[PDB]
Amino acid sequence: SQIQFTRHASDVLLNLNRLRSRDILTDVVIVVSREQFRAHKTVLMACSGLFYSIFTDQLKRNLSVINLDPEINPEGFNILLDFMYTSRLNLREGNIMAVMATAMYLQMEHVVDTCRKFIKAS
Amino acid sequence: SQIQFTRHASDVLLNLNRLRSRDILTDVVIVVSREQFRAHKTVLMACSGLFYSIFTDQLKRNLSVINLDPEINPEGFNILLDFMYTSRLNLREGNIMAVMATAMYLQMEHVVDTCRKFIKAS
Ligand SMILES: C[C@H]1COCCN1c1cc(NC(=O)Cn2cc(-c3cc(Cl)c(O)c(C(N)=O)c3)c3c(=O)n(C)cnc32)c(Cl)cn1
Ligand SMILES: C[C@H]1COCCN1c1cc(NC(=O)Cn2cc(-c3cc(Cl)c(O)c(C(N)=O)c3)c3c(=O)n(C)cnc32)c(Cl)cn1
Repeated sequence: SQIQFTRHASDVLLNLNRLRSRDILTDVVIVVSREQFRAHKTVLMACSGLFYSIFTDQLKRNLSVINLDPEINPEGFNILLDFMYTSRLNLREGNIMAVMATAMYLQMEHVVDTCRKFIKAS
Repeated sequence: SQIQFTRHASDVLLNLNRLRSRDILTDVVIVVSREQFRAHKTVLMACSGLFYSIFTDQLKRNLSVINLDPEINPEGFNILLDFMYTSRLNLREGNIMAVMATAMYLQMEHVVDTCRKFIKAS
């Protein structure tokens, strides 16, 4: 019976992306081959089965650096990190295979399914 | 021209609330009179002008305990902390004045405006 604010979740994510853009309270650096990406672990956990499984473990929760599998494409990861913070996915014919593979690795099922839909329409 | 996921922002907030419920990566305790509330600073910053102004300051950014003004009602704060993590506001005749006052203090303008609308309809 509570009052529903339709734009609050979107507004919160926009503010989290703004915080990431200014490196404010970022607590992890994700290393993908020769590239690095700072992020908030909470957002990563909220968006990825891989990161959720990592940081819910007390063994790994305080890690400040995570090195991804060497085969992961940095642009593919960048596209998915942007998606986590914006709800928008930059899928193109030139990046679909890399994004889909990276989404599988990050355990983002709805993204992978969407990639399968993009392939089906192309 | 990116693909839009209409439910991702909502889903992310739900996962952040789930993380708060298990005290996973909470980094601040908010003390309100005789009560304490653990939260994520990033979410607080994303939702409150007060908390944004606090944690964007390097002087205060690493504070693990924030004591609110003694006049703040703990239930009023609890209602607003729940709103930050769910987009749902539990406004009732028995709590409107306390919630509105607390929202003013936390600098949550759209909430305050909504409280003014609740008063106007009551
Ligand atoms: C365990 C659940 C259920 O019971 C209550 C607790 N609860 C929970 C889960 C949390 N994190 C994740 O689920 C991590 N996680 C996020 C996505 C995810 C999320 C969003 Cl929002 C998306 O948009 C997309 C997408 N478009 O692919 C994907 C995702 C996933 O897909 N797979 C296959 C596996 N793990 C995933 C947390 Cl942090 C707290 N509680
Ligand atoms: C400075 C802005 C603009 O330029 C780019 C950077 N940018 C920004 C702002 C951030 N945080 C806040 O705005 C903190 N903040 C959140 C709300 C807020 C947010 C949501 Cl989502 C709500 O639903 C409601 C509500 N219902 O009352 C209120 C709010 C507010 O109301 N007032 C009056 C003052 N400060 C507020 C961050 Cl973290 C990063 N960047």
